[PDB]
Amino acid sequence: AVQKVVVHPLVLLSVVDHFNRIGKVGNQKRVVGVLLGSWQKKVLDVSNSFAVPFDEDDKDDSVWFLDHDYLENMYGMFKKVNARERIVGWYHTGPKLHKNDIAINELMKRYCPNSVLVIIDVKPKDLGLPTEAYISVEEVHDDGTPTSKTFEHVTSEIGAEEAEEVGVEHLLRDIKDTTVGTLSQRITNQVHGLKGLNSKLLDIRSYLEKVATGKLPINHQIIYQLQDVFNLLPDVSLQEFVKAFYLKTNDQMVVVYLASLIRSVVALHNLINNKIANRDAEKKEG
Amino acid sequence: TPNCRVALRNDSYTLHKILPNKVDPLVSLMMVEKVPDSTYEMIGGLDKQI
Amino acid sequence: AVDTAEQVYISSLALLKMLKHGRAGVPMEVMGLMLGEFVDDYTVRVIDVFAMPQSGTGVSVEAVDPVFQAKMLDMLKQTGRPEMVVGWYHSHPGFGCWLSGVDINTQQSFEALSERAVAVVVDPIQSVKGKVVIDAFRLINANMMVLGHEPRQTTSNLGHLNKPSIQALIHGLNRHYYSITINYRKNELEQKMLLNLHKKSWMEGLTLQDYSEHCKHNESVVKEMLELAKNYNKAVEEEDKMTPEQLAIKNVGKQDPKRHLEEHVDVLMTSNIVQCLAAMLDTVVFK
Amino acid sequence: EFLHAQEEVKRIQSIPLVIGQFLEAVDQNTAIVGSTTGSNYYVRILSTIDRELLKPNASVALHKHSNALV
Repeated sequence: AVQKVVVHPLVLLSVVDHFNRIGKVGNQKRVVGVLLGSWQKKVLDVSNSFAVPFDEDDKDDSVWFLDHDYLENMYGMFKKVNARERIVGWYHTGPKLHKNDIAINELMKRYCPNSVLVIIDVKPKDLGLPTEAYISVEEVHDDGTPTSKTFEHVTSEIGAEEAEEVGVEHLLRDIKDTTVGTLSQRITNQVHGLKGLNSKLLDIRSYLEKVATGKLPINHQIIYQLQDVFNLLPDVSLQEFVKAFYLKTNDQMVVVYLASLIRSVVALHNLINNKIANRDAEKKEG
Repeated sequence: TPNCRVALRNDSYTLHKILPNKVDPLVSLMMVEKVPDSTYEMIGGLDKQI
Repeated sequence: AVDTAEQVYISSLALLKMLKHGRAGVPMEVMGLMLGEFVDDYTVRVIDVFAMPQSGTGVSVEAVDPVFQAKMLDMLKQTGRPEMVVGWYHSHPGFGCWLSGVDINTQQSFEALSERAVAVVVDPIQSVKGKVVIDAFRLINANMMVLGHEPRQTTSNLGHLNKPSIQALIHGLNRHYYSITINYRKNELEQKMLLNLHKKSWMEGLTLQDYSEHCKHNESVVKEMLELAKNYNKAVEEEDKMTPEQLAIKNVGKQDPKRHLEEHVDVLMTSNIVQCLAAMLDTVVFK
Repeated sequence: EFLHAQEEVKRIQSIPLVIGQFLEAVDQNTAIVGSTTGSNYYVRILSTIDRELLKPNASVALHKHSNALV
């Protein structure tokens, strides 16, 4: 019953660290570590974490090794330095996940009952794509379909702390993106707010034409999850929109009509005071 | 200077500036600053004491 | 030997360990060890910083059993990468940044055991608005007090990177220790993704301001610039028609010019021209 | 940079702070104020604070460190 997780801006920096702590000699091209958290009531929080030596062979894709003794000491070391933080799960990077992630999860559920994984992106960082989290659930599948795992998605957000947010602003120092914007940042928030829109909409038809052909089998779960999108968008016809839209559009044109009136008197007064001061310095210089 | 105030540093305790406006805290009750409240003739009778 | 061109290279995830461990114990002076690498004589980097458990009070801090440190560094060799330590840190929450009595004793122990061992001071309760007062200091020997102390000007960039304030030069500067310059090792796939996850949005641009309080907010903006326009009518025209001095008390301590009356107009446009145009897209986009 | 300085002055004042009293004014942009914890101070003021509001011993605001008339 996880609503959402809160990833502090510290742990992903430790992943980017440990993505570079192995890349000098390692060709593993995935980083698997241990996620520590603070399960408060219903929302999940992640403050600190660490990593663990893990490898995986591409042949037979079922062989793995976790270091339990390093997990027992270092989590026990963190408990002594901070008896607030505890285990909440694990994490791995790489978009394409290997299939030992059920085998890793079902082992370390002996540590955490509500075990959770967090997928981050180190290289796919160009578009708007945050970190990703799933959940460990065990059902059959749907009704009469064969049994499997089916990691369900839990939505994720990012939240800092008081020093963890003020220390960020001192680091950037390049554009800094001020609060409430002066008509230039706000339009770009609608520009790149829409650049991610059709990128989702191109992605829907790409999976749809993949399954309209029939290569991969269908999932009925996504069908009605897509079907309530199209028969719940509004249709603007008469007396519910076209009356009520002008009632707030002809409302907001009255107050910008003051901006036409007031700002014209502002620059006119600055014109008068300069044309007085110009001709009076001119007539008295000679 | 008698009853002179200075600007003093808080960490090294060194002088910063001589302050003007000699020491008079709570002068709100003093310096009444308004003369017209009553004229002269509205007393009467007791003219010896004036 | 000693230069005046040293720059400690702290990482971004180093400093986030510094403020979080410093804000964790505020009234008890947290205390940890700083791990990095000496790449040459006079540039030192530090990327990952761990912490130590403490048992100290609000003015001094002690330590714990030293079987924790050597067992920690042994386990950090097999995971990630190994290093040797380059200094230490603490938190001075009350005052600013200067090295106390036992702070110089543990500094003499580390520069003799290790090589040079830069110490870092953090005020956790000062880094509040937008700025941090973190600084790093470094002990100088007392024998070379008849010649230069941080001598031998190689460059000229050592003057505008640090200007010691009056509260700093009273305790140890510059007869006991000296200060050192700090830059930030910023790179890619760490800094860009730091802002690709914090100050981002998807639907924030194409979302209405929920007119239950939007046009309600514009009532209390029109009425206050109404009163400023009541104030503006008399003010300028009386000042110009009585005396043309272009000066006193309407110059020295005033606030009602033509700077105050259009910024309320400036807020009222940006809050509404965006809000007008945000309700124009969904008429086309959403059928 | 001018929009930076507007936001900097904006967030210098929205913080938890102490309350002192205005005592005296030296000149333009400098005053003498004493807090409620005794120990009369000497700090500087801002230009946003209107100078025609500070005749009596009025209730003012002070920073915890810079201790100025915020």
